[PDB]
Amino acid sequence: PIQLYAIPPSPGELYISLDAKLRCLVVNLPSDSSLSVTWTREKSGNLRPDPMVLQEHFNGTYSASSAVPVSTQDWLSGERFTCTVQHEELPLPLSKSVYRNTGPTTPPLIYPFAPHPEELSLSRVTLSCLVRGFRPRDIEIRWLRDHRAVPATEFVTTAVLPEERTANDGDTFFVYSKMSVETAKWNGGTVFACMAVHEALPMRFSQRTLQKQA
Amino acid sequence: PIQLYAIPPSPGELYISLDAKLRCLVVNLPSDSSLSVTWTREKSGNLRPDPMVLQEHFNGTYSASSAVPVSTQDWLSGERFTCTVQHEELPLPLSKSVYRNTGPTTPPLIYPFAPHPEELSLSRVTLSCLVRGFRPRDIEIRWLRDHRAVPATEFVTTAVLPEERTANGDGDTFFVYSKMSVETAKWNGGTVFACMAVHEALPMRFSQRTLQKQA
Ligand SMILES: *[C@@H]1O[C@H](CO)[C@@H](O[C@@H]2O[C@H](CO)[C@@H](O[C@@H]3O[C@H](CO)[C@@H](O)[C@H](O)[C@@H]3O)[C@H](O)[C@H]2NC(C)=O)[C@H](O)[C@H]1NC(C)=O
Ligand SMILES: *[C@H]1O[C@H](CO)[C@@H](O[C@@H]2O[C@H](CO)[C@@H](O[C@@H]3O[C@H](CO)[C@@H](O)[C@H](O)[C@@H]3O)[C@H](O)[C@H]2NC(C)=O)[C@H](O)[C@H]1NC(C)=O
Repeated sequence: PIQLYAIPPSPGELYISLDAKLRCLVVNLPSDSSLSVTWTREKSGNLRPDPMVLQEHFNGTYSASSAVPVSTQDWLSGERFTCTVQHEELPLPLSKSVYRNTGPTTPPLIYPFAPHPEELSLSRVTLSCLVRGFRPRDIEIRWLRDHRAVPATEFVTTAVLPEERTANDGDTFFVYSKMSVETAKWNGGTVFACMAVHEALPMRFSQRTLQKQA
Repeated sequence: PIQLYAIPPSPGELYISLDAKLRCLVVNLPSDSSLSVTWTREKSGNLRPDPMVLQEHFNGTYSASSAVPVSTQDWLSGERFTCTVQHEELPLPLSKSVYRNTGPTTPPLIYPFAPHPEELSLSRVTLSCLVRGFRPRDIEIRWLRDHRAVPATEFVTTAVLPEERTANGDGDTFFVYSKMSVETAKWNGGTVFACMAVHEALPMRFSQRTLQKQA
């Protein structure tokens, strides 16, 4: 029942910090008996994977994870990266590939919402952002407050879903993100921003500002 | 890998249509050979399961589902219900339990959003609803248009999540977001829409907010 997954980097690590890693996860290993996880890149050059990590599980199994740095330029070029697992119980090696989307691509539309008027009596108000119409589904949302990054613990973003069949090359997707802010700060004119990070955007990210209107 | 899932009744079934059912889903069945799905409860009383339903799939496997009517009162009571599956490939019976969360409750707050002004030049606009601040996490969202029900295929609601710690919210409060794309002409023409939340903590177990284009 050995399963192998090749996990793509997050849009944030690819397009904001440019320090992305590919990750390979192997599950349901009966042991590390002749276990090996190896990476291959399609083009000339080398890869330098991090040390592989073995975890024990309560269900009596083992999992192995291996991460490898990938440059954003290499990712964007369309290069394919392949992880392969060998094991005593594996008659044939298992491989999975990961690479930048080659299917249809469509940039996200970003719609910021100010607090509902009925929230303004409360000590905190909700700023939110609908991001929709995009392909592929991989997207990251970040927030800024007075031009500085907001910690992830201070907002929440919904898991990406296909849009309803009426909303519009296949499904498009959407996410919604919201951030509770102090009412005094909102009323004070602080500028906030919701940022989408997505491969189909001109510069790979775009932001829309929110600020109280006079 | 035969798997078993126990599925609670929805708030709509519990409070609106009053036809709640517990459901059991078995996946990856190689066959119906010696298949049996049985239910048990905690209090004295005979459960009356619906007949089992089987489906053959393209991936070669079979799935089975079993539904059992449950009264809203019995569900709200916190009684635990268990579905058990036996099959020739199972050395021992497989079981899962389902029951209501009986912790503290808090009613949702519903905030409807008209289309962003930038959407009005498109052929469709998005109506949406943020529903937040509630406990427990079980909730159902429905939409109406001119007092008529909108089919579930015409809108999407996000999977419920805990709110961020600053929200702030007992323990965690939860939120969902629901949106419905409508023809811009229907919005501009003055149709009255409504987003409705069904939740156990509301006085009448539901509440709604209307959305209509303003002058
Ligand atoms: C035994 O117990 C472990 C407990 O974790 C199970 O491993 C989990 O297996 C699932 C898939 O079967 C993994 O989900 C995967 O998540 C990645 C993203 O992280 C996603 O890309 C894949 O689609 C996949 O769904 C999960 O990560 C993994 N948990 C960990 C941390 O290793 C295992 O399945 C159990 N085996 C049995 C049958 O008892
Ligand atoms: C072969 O195809 C069938 C049908 O697509 C697959 O059956 C499905 O299996 C998944 C889980 O692996 C089920 O998802 C479950 O959905 C319930 C809905 O309440 C959810 O609560 C659970 O958390 C779970 O994720 C899915 O319902 C089930 N059947 C259907 C109708 O899709 C099956 O997995 C495939 N088998 C293999 C091994 O290829």
